[PDB]
Amino acid sequence: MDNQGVIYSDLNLPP
Amino acid sequence: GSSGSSGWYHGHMSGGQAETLLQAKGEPWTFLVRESLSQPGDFVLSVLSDQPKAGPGSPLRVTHIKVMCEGGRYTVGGLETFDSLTDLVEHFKKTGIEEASGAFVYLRQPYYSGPSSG
Repeated sequence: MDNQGVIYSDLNLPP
Repeated sequence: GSSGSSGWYHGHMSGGQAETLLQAKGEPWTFLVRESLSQPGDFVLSVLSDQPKAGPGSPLRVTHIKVMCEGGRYTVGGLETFDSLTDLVEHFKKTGIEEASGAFVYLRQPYYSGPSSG
């Protein structure tokens, strides 16, 4: 159990 | 004394890390610049949204947005660009970033590493 990473809140401009 | 203008650039730092430092600050709209991990000319703009995970007591949520780079300039999933983190962030500190989900991140004050009191 390790912190693989963190999600990145998508944006609007991008699809 | 000592001459040195420290901005909001931290540098070496990991995703899961920023979250801690930020959440710890307990300050809404707390943005902070940091150098990605072994990332090829890339950056990340972390911000502690004023929206709590659960309620009045939980660690504010952290918005992780990857800041791409185009020949020195920087952009965020957009066609626009900015001289540097300064021009980019600043322009966002007044407007704000929109998340596909439907949230608007605000940057009122950066995040400094070095308290005064003990």
